[PDB]
Amino acid sequence: AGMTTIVRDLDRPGSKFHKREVVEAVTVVDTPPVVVVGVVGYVETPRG
Amino acid sequence: MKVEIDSFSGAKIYPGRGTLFVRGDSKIFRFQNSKSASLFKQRKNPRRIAWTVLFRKHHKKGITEEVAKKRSRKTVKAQRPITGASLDLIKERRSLKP
Amino acid sequence: SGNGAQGTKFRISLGLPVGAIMNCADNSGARNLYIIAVKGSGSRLNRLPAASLGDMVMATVKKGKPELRKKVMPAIVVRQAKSWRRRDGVFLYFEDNAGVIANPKGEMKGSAITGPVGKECADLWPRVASNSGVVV
Amino acid sequence: MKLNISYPVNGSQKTFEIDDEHRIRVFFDKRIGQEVDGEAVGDEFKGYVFKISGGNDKQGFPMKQGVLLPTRIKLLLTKNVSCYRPRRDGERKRKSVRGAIVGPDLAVLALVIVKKGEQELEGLTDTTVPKRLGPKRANNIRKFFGLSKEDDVRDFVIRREVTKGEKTYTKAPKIQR
Amino acid sequence: KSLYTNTSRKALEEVSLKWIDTASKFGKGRFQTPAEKHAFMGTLKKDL
RNA sequence: GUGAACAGCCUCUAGUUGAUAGAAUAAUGUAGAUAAGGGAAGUCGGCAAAAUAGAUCCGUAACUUCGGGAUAAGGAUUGGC
RNA sequence: GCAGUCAAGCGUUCAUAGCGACAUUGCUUUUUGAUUCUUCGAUGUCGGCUCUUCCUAUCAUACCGAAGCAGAAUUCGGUAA
RNA sequence: GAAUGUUACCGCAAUAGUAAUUGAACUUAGUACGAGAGGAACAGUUCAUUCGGAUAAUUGGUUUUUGCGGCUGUCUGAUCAGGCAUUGCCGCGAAGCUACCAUCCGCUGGAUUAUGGCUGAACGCCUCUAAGUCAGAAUCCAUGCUAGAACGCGGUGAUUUC
RNA sequence: UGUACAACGGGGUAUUGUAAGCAGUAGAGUAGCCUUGUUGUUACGAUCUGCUGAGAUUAAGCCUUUGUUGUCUGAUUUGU
Ligand SMILES: [Mg+2]
Ligand SMILES: [Mg+2]
Ligand SMILES: [Mg+2]
Ligand SMILES: [Mg+2]
Ligand SMILES: [Mg+2]
Ligand SMILES: [Mg+2]
Ligand SMILES: [Mg+2]
Ligand SMILES: [Mg+2]
Ligand SMILES: [Mg+2]
Ligand SMILES: [Mg+2]
Ligand SMILES: [Mg+2]
Ligand SMILES: [Mg+2]
Ligand SMILES: [Mg+2]
Ligand SMILES: [Mg+2]
Ligand SMILES: [Mg+2]
Ligand SMILES: [Mg+2]
Ligand SMILES: [Mg+2]
Ligand SMILES: [Mg+2]
Ligand SMILES: [Mg+2]
Ligand SMILES: [Mg+2]
Ligand SMILES: [Mg+2]
Ligand SMILES: [Mg+2]
Ligand SMILES: [Mg+2]
Ligand SMILES: [Mg+2]
Ligand SMILES: [Mg+2]
Ligand SMILES: [Mg+2]
Ligand SMILES: [Mg+2]
Ligand SMILES: [Mg+2]
Ligand SMILES: [Mg+2]
Ligand SMILES: [Mg+2]
Ligand SMILES: [Mg+2]
Ligand SMILES: [Mg+2]
Ligand SMILES: [Mg+2]
Ligand SMILES: [Mg+2]
Ligand SMILES: [Mg+2]
Ligand SMILES: [Mg+2]
Ligand SMILES: [Mg+2]
Ligand SMILES: [Mg+2]
Ligand SMILES: [Mg+2]
Ligand SMILES: [Mg+2]
Ligand SMILES: [Mg+2]
Ligand SMILES: [Mg+2]
Ligand SMILES: [Mg+2]
Ligand SMILES: [Mg+2]
Repeated sequence: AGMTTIVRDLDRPGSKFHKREVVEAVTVVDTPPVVVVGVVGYVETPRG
Repeated sequence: MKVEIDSFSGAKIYPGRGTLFVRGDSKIFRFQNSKSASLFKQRKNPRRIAWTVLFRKHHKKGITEEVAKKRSRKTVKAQRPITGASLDLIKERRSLKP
Repeated sequence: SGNGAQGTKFRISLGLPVGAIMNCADNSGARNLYIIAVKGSGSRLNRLPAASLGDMVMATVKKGKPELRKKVMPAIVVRQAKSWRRRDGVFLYFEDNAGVIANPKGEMKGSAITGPVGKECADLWPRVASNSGVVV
Repeated sequence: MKLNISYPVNGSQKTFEIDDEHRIRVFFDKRIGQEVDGEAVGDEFKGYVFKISGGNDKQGFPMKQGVLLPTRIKLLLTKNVSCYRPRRDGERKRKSVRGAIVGPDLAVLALVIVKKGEQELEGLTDTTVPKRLGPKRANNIRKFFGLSKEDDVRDFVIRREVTKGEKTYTKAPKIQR
Repeated sequence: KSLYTNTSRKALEEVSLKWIDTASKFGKGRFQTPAEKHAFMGTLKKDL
């Protein structure tokens, strides 16, 4: 869909940027639920 | 999470947005965008650039109902009296005359 | 970097490739620092080894007290001007690139430091921390 | 942070403390003097209108009426003005000070009460303290008691009783003018 | 999903978003909500 | 007409609108441009390119065959009404 | 140019930790010579830029054996491109 | 891209390619070792180098959006709106492209080499070796990843009447 | 023949930085007629000001839409 910015506190015991805000980049994927419409089955064969 | 404003333009600077400029006198300048930040470098006067926050404030533009009051008074009036003389003797004996 | 520098350093946009000349900001006598190298830098055919805040370079003095000229010495970048970006999303930059002459173990040479100094630099260099009036 | 709440009508004052920063955020971007409904600060305070009077930030620096900003500035301060008690004659000094607009960098927030809510706040609305002194000049006694210049002061003044252990005594002011 | 299980630490950290940028992305966006835009420049020739 | 001007740039008279055409806008090119921070580290070499540029006023070094050097260098300033 | 064997000697002591004389056995074809087979009805003749790949007689990086290896540093060697 | 009845959808995987690299700080620890001077390493943590594949929230670059604004000449009587000067010049400029100049992400199982070992004869002793055998490397084979054999393949839908 | 699709028009978004027109006691000032001034007056004056964050452009690879108009059977080919 696109991307955007995010702000959050950082939990990372060790970093000079621990417990401090970090602006970060993120991507939003559109995910309206999927409909199941079939089932297919697979076997082991000595050639695939 | 502060939201500084453009020292020139005037609008808000949500996190990570625009640039920041530390001058030699160690004074900080934030710009929402390249536009102001250039018009800043270009020695332009904020009070001359019409859309700027500083322009409208100096030229008395769009204020309307802030151009009126509100409501912020109260009530008090009691008697804590003078201290060290029985504070009850100062409400009673205050019988007045006129 | 490497010796004397207590701390790490998150990556900041390199702004001073070798041969760059930056304002010296201490009472050493030196007026400028001319970068001949960068401590810690890596190798790739035809890359100039560049410098950023809190970096320790190797430099000389172009214009300064004659007892600093004609010889190589450490120096520490304190002002960038090449707009770098921090982990709080800020795209900030000083008005000029600048640095102070220092020693191997990483201590100052002059009394104080004239002008601003990045946090990135002070946090790394205990000795700088002192002299640096305003920071960031 | 911390709120120093004062009741002017009753001379009361208590220093309450609030974490839960979403509670505090009512105060943000509010100038010195702007009023504040109580239910936003808590429930104990519901109703109680609050006038914003002063306060302090980290490192202790004071606010100052009419400076705007939510930050520190270094002003030249004179006689007859806030945050500066001059030492020498016509002495001006350049000192730092905090902006008038509230932010999350304040150690304390000096509030006053304008109106009362649906709960008697403990060390505030319930408890009372006495105006530590009383009228001293002539027509100030007369106008504290409303007398019409007839009723002869002399005894229309307050008299403080102070016990000398085993010799309780009577000391009055001294009516000037 | 993931074909392994990352002890990572760098992943493991449950993060909590403070704020998500909703200013326009069709240029130099300034205001989050159409309210915030109004609560700033106020009333215009169309508008009110 | 602008301008020191037969320069550039626009126009009047006169004369032209002649040079295969259509559709797209991949790589690579020929020609024209701009780039953050650095500043010749590129290279045999600053090749190329960029910088400079009119005029009024101020200011001007070594050295000289005293004719020069010299727009030396370095500065300020310039519309409209 | 690189690698051996014998081991008189060096290494305080101790031939072979690390080295090695007098001799002698080899490998390599990025040196230079010797040759003159191929091209004189033309195989475009240095170097750099660039880009790929391969060799190992390994500079660094992985894991090891050895020391005249206390630690640190270094050295000799194995698997290793 | 013809041809293995037509057409469509979902897949398997031969063979082939293949990828990550190196450093530092904290900590260990002023520790072990040393009379002292000096002075480590495994585990853990935070960052970095070179490499690689992406991606455009932000920041920067780009400007024929000739989008808005300005300026110089001249031409349309002035006005309004405009034309011409190989895009006339100027400030700003969305979209797109794009930059360690921007941001993101770069898997873990096995088998071995050297080497050190167990058991153990030959050789009544001894020995990692002869039978047998354990542990082991930036190696190797997998895992993963990219292609998919247009003459390798499976599953499934639909299959025409003037 | 419909949650259709298209051309426009509308609203969001975005760029520039305040459109033309009109008005004004703004404006260095300036002309002319006297009825020669206890604002004489009518003009005219770079620029300014107000309606006016106004006007203008905004998908050409932005978002959206109860509005308007229109469009919806031409061709060729294939069989175990
Ligand atoms: Mg931009
Ligand atoms: Mg080179
Ligand atoms: Mg000199
Ligand atoms: Mg021709
Ligand atoms: Mg053509
Ligand atoms: Mg430009
Ligand atoms: Mg450049
Ligand atoms: Mg630029
Ligand atoms: Mg030079
Ligand atoms: Mg050179
Ligand atoms: Mg030469
Ligand atoms: Mg040369
Ligand atoms: Mg040239
Ligand atoms: Mg230029
Ligand atoms: Mg000359
Ligand atoms: Mg002038
Ligand atoms: Mg050789
Ligand atoms: Mg001997
Ligand atoms: Mg020995
Ligand atoms: Mg020959
Ligand atoms: Mg031939
Ligand atoms: Mg030939
Ligand atoms: Mg040839
Ligand atoms: Mg081989
Ligand atoms: Mg020994
Ligand atoms: Mg057939
Ligand atoms: Mg590498
Ligand atoms: Mg220590
Ligand atoms: Mg010892
Ligand atoms: Mg790329
Ligand atoms: Mg951009
Ligand atoms: Mg234009
Ligand atoms: Mg202009
Ligand atoms: Mg007009
Ligand atoms: Mg024409
Ligand atoms: Mg021409
Ligand atoms: Mg990269
Ligand atoms: Mg992978
Ligand atoms: Mg064996
Ligand atoms: Mg196939
Ligand atoms: Mg306006
Ligand atoms: Mg296209
Ligand atoms: Mg409509
Ligand atoms: Mg048939």
